[PDB]
Parts: sequence; C-alpha cells; structure tokens
Amino acid sequence: ASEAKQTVHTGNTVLLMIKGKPVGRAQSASGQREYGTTGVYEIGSIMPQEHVYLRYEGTITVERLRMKKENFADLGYASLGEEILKKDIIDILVVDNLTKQVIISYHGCSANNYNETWQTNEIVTEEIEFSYLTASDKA
Amino acid sequence: ASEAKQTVHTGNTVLLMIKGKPVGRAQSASGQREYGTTGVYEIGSIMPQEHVYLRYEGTITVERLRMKKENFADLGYASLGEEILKKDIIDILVVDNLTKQVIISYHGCSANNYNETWQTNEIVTEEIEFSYLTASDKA
Amino acid sequence: ASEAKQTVHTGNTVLLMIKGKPVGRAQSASGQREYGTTGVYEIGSIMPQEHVYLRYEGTITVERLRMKKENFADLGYASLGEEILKKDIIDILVVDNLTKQVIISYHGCSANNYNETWQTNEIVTEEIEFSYLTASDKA
Amino acid sequence: ASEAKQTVHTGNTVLLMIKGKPVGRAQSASGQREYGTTGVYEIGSIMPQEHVYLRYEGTITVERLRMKKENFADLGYASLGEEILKKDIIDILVVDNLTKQVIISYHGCSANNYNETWQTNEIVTEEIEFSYLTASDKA
Amino acid sequence: ASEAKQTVHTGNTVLLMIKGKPVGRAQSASGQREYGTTGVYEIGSIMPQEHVYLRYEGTITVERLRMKKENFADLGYASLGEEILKKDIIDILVVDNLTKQVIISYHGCSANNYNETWQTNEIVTEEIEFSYLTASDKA
Amino acid sequence: ASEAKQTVHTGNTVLLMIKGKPVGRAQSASGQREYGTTGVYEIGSIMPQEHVYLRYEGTITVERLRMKKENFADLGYASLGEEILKKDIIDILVVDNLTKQVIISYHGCSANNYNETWQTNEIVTEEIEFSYLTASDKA
Amino acid sequence: PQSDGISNLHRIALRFPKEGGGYDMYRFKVNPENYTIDSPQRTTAIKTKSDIVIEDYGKDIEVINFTGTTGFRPVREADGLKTGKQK
Repeated sequence: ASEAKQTVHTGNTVLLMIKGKPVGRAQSASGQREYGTTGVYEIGSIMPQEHVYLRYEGTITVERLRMKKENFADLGYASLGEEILKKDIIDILVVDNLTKQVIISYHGCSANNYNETWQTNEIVTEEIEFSYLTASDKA
Repeated sequence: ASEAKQTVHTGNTVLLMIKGKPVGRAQSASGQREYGTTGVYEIGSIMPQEHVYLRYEGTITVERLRMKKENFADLGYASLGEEILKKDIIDILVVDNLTKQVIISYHGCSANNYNETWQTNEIVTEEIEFSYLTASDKA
Repeated sequence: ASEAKQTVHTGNTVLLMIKGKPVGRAQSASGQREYGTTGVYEIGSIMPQEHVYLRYEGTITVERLRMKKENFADLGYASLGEEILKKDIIDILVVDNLTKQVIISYHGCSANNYNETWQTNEIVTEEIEFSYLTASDKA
Repeated sequence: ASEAKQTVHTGNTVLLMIKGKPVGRAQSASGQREYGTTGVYEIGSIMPQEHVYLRYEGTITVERLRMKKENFADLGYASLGEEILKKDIIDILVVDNLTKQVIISYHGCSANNYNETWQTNEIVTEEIEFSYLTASDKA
Repeated sequence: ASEAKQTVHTGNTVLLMIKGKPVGRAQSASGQREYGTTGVYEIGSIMPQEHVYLRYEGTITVERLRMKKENFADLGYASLGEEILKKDIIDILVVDNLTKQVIISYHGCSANNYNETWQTNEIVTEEIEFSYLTASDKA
Repeated sequence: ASEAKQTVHTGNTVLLMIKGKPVGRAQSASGQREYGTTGVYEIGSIMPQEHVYLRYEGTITVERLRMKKENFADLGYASLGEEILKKDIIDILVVDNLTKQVIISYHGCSANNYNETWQTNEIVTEEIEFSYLTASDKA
Repeated sequence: PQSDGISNLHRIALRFPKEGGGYDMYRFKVNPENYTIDSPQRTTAIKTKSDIVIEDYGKDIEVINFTGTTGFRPVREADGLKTGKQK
C-alpha cells in the first residue's frame, strides 16, 4: 500500500534521468533488447542441440508531452537535419524515486526516429526511439 | 490555468502556417523522422560498436476539412495530373498562437499524396503527406 | 450553419456525376493520388538534395447501395467477363450542389475491381475502384 | 415502404440459387472481381498513357449455417479428399425473390476452400470461397 | 426448437471423438481445406479457360480447456521433444450426438503446433493444429 | 466447487517455478511449439502421402510485474549487454499448487528478448520470450 | 495412370539384370518431386554468303532426369518392413 513497503514498481515511484536531469511529463518509456537467439540444428536429428546469440538488438522508446519550451530538440538531445551529426553520444538512467538508486542504465544511446504529433484540440505528443551500445546496472 | 502560465502545448496554442499564410480548419500536423540508424556489427563480438546514420528521411502529414475556397489546390500546394512538375518547393511553419513566435520550420517540401474522402452525412477532408529535406528553428 | 454561408464541404452539399447523370444512393467516394515522390541521395552527405516524381498513381473508389435496377453494370458502366473489353473510357465529375459548379473532375477513368456484397438481412452494397489518366478542374 | 415500391435491394428480396435449387440458411454471398488493370507507364512522362487489362479474376464467397441435411457436401458442391477431381463445373445465380427474375449469373465455378467451425454454444457454419470464370446477365 | 426437430447443427448437438473416446471440455474446432485451385490463363485472351487443383492443404485446429489430468499430452495424443517421433497416425471423427452417426471424419491426422497457455486468474487453455491425409464421410 | 474436486486447471491451482524457486507476481506463461510438419507432395496425385516433421521449435513466454527486488535480472535469468555469454541453460517447471506435483518441465532454455515498459499511472512489467530445446514430464 | 478420379496413382519401378541371370525389380514408395525429359536434335545451321542451309541428321540421344525424396514413416514391403533409409 505505502511507498515504504510496496513490493512492485509503478509509474509514480520511478524517475527517468537523461544527462543528469529528470525528464518532465513523459507518458511511457519501453525498451526491447533481443539477442537474436537461434538454435543450431543438425542432419539426422530434428531438434536443435544448443542456442547461440547473434546481434545485441537493443532499443528504448520515449513518449512525452511537449513541454512549452526545453523539449528534447530545444534543450539539445533530439536534432534536425545535419544537426544529427554534431549530437555526440547521450546517456540515460532509470532511477528509484526516494533513494535515487539506479534501477538500470543505458551506456550511450543514439537516435533512430523522432516523431512530433499535433492534433485537433488535444495535447501535443512527442516520440523518440533510441538504440544503445550496452545496457547495464549496479544494484 | 491560463495561456501564458501553462508549460505544455495544447492544440489551442499552436498555429500552423504554410507559404507565409495561416491555415483554416486544419486538424493534424504529424511530423515523423528516420535517420536510418543502424550500428556496425562486427565479427568477434555480440554487440554494435557504434551507432551510425545511413539516410535522412523526413515526412510531415497535414489533414484538413475541405473548405469551400482556399483548399490546398487553391492555395497552390496540391495539384492534379502533370501540372505538378510546374510546382516549386513549398514551405511550412509551426508557431506560438499567443506570441506568433516560430517553434519549428520545414525548409523545403514536396507532396507525396493528396488523399480525399466524401462520405454520407460527414464532413469532407483533404489529406497531404509531404516529404521534406530539412527542419530547423531559431528562437 | 446555412448552406448559403457555410465554409466547409459536406456529404449533403455535393453531387457525384458520372457520364452526365447524378449517382444515386452512394455511401462514400474516396480518391488517392500519389506521385511516387522520392528524394535523390548522395555519397558523402546523408540527406537528400531534391525530390523527384515517378508515376502518377491515381485512383478513386466508389461505394454504393444497390439500386433495385439501373446499377453500374445494368446501366452500362461496370462490366463482367469480356464485356470489360467493350466499355470505352468513362468520365466522372464531383459537383457543387446549388450551382453545379465543378469541384474536381477525372478525365477518363477505368475499372480495377468490382465487388458486389450480399449479407444476411441488410442492404446490398457495391464497391468499384477506378484508376484515371489525369485528374483536373476549372474553378 | 412496400416490396414492389422500394428501389434498393434489401437482403429480404434476394434469393441465392445454385445447381438450379434454392439454398436454405445462407448468410453472405460476396462477389469480388479484379481485372488486373495496370496502365502503361512510359519514359518521358509522369502519367499513364492508357489503362489496360492484364488478367481477369473472379471470386464468389458463400457462407451458410450448417444444416442437418442438404449441406454443401450433400448437395454435391463441396467435397473431401481426392474425390474433388470427380466434380464438375458448378453453377450459381442471384434472383429477385418477389418475381423469380435473375439479377446475375456466374456461369462456371470451382471451389477454393471449404472452411468450417464448431464452437461452444454457437451455431455451426459452412464457408465456401468459389473461383469462377465469367459472370453475365439477361433481363 | 427441439433437438428432435431442429434443422441446424449447434455446439450442443455435436460430439468430437478422438481414438474412440469423446473429447472433454473443448471450446472450438475449426477445419480449413484448400485445394490450391488456380485458373489456367492464355495469351490473346484475358480470362482463364478452366481451373485446376494443386495440393490438398487440409487442416483442423482444436482448442480446449485443460483437464486436470488426461489432457492430450498426458493421455497420449500430443507430444514433446523426440516423443513426436513415436506417436503414430491418429484418427478423429465429428459425431451427431443422439444417434452418434458420423458427420465427417479425418483419416489420419498429424500434429503441426501445440500451444498451452497459462494466464493470470483465468482457466488454462490449450491449442493444437492438426494436418490430415484425407477427410471423408459415410452418411 | 472445491480445489481437490474440480477437474480443470484454474490459474489459482498452478505454480510457476524456475531455477528451483517459485516466482512472485508472474502473469502469463504461454508455451508454443511447432514441429515444422509439412507432408510430402508428389507428382501424380493431389494429396500429401504422409505428414513428416522438418524442425522442432519451442518458445515459452513469461510476463511479470516488475518486483522491487528479485526481478529476472536479480534472479540471474535475464541480463544486459555482453554479460549474456556468461549465462547458462536456465530451467523451468509448471506445478500443481495443491500438491507441489510437476505438470510439465522445460529442460533447457535461453532468452530471446527482455521487453520492459514504464507508463503513467501503470504497474511496470518484465517480459521474457525464452526459447527451449525440449519439454518432458513424469508423474 | 495418374490420380485422375478414375484410377489410383501408380509409382515407378526399375528392372536390373540379376548377376546370376534373370532380374531384380526395384520400386519407389514416394514418386519424384521434379521430372524432366529432354529430346535434343542433331540439326545444324550453316550460313552461306547468299543463303541459309538447314540440315538435319535425325533424333539425338534423349536425357531423363528426375529428383525426389524417400518417405519417412515406415511402410510395409512385399517381403519385409523396410524404412526409407534402408530403401
């Protein structure tokens, strides 16, 4: 029930930290990591005898409501045109609210696609998809 | 509460401008980007060494209720048949309704398609999926 | 509010004219025109430096409730078997109800697919998809 | 209002006939056609010169509640295993229930598939997706 | 209304018999049989002049709620690992409840895929997909 | 009615065990199998002569609410970056909660992917799609 | 005959000389997946300075080529129970 005793993580107990600052007014963050795991088959026997791992296909998507200013592009994480060029590697952390202990971290993200969405009446929403070199953590 | 004091863009506080003129009865203005990022895999390790960019791609989609005059053919953007070859690079902006301050610009566009629907007891619409070279912003 | 003053086109203010007659008891008409627009990329620079246009992929679909007689096939627009052969080019216009001013026109349509649908209890519905040589208009 | 005085076909006023016999407890009778139309593109211009037909394709799908007798196996249309090679060209009509006047005929068909479903507390069904050579009509 | 007089088959009047026993607590059984039927086309004439039949693509899926014991694998129809090997051909029948007259039968089924599904709170469900040599019946 | 006297597995009466330890706050445990069955077709007849197995494939997906401790990284199953190569064959069971009797085992697994979601006012989740060599059971 | 709805399929068999005189008579239990037959001709074409000359010498040696797979499941034999690998 209480924060000090619950067993499960929730949207309200986590902070998303990018380049040392908390992200404001995100809606969801989702991460897929696939090893390309594949079994090794064999003539004479129908079933595979081990799996092996191919490519570390690692991604995180961030969906966010557009802050009036200091959005990703304005504050200097997203980019447009040949700005993509200059934007060196960026680091992201997922953080446990009370203690700000690390939950997990992403050594060196990099942008894939950036989607800003305006619609009739409603709040403006933003989507970014990042691919990273290695995910990691320490306690 | 008020317009000057919120810090998220509601659909209320954004104008959409094109060929230096505001649009009446526009609906959505979705802008999507793909920097074709696909990091180099490398025999001898499981994971990508660095994530690198392979081709810029920029699409902006605008959807609008069909007005009786100054539709996107009358404003000259869209066109029917061969006449498109006579057209030139169109130009689009997203602006603060409260101060007429640019948020972002799309500095060179062309149409992909000009989808239209008439339906029983419904309002007619234009749709345009523009492709564009670059996006940028100042102030 | 009134027809004489509204700014937007609606299902009730438009007539669909085929070979000089109004279409009766249509449900929707939708038209896609895609230029195949594609950007020209370059070694050394990641972004494309212009767009160019490939093929005028132009289509209109008509969905209609089956008139008891004088439907498309009966009246002589749709066809069956080697009748497709004899049915020369057909012209379609979208017409502004009060004045019957042209909204847009399709010089020379041609059939792609024809779908007649019967179902339990309900009204019989018909679908036709047309591809045309050049869309055009005059005021 | 009345049967003789409406001018649209409701599912009430259509009979479905096959091998010169009316069907009990049929549901849908969807008839789809594709004349493979794909106009000639031509180097030196953006748009197709004329739209031309590349292959006729005709499919009629019939869906039916499984009757205890005179199912589509008992009426001989459908069949199981090799026995299909013994079958012949089946023949199908769509008729005015009020006057027993043909609307359209499908002058030569064969089965593609014979999908069936049994489910808990639900009525069983046959489905047939016939392919057909030609469709025509008189009076 | 009554079982002794109704014209239609229902979930409650059918039994599914596998290897001489009734299946308990199934939810649905569905069978697709496709002949690969294809038309033979011709230069000079756009329409096909007959159909021909390619491959007897015959399948039945069985979906069932997991009996506490004596499920498919336990009782000896489904299999795991190199057990698939030993499980010789199996026969299935669809049976008319009162008389246990045959409705249809499947000479010699064979497993394709086996899916056991556990979920929060709810009943455990099982799916098997069988492909068979020849479907057949006798009255 | 009661636990000992029902004869279908409700989600209540199943434990999910992994590395010889029960899991807290697991949700789904879907286990899918494909024996690549595709019977030999044969020129001179329409139908397959016998159905034969071409490659075993076994996937087990587990979905879980993210617990504050003893998540699938802490229990050692999942991992981030190159560290996966240090991992070994994980081992999974499905058990009778009422008697701690095995229903089935998966005698050798490896991870495909480790999908995760954080979202506004929602509970966080882990997802794992394990691949596995074989499944078996005794008693 | 092929499976035509009038007669059941029948499958290929090959007669071999038995080394003591007489024969062995082998037969396939699953028929070929691909079957190809070629009929080459010995016709030749030579081009003279003012005319073409067409010359033929008759039928050439035909070629028969086919490809298939032996069945998996055990199948009874006219004097045994032989599996696909034994066949």
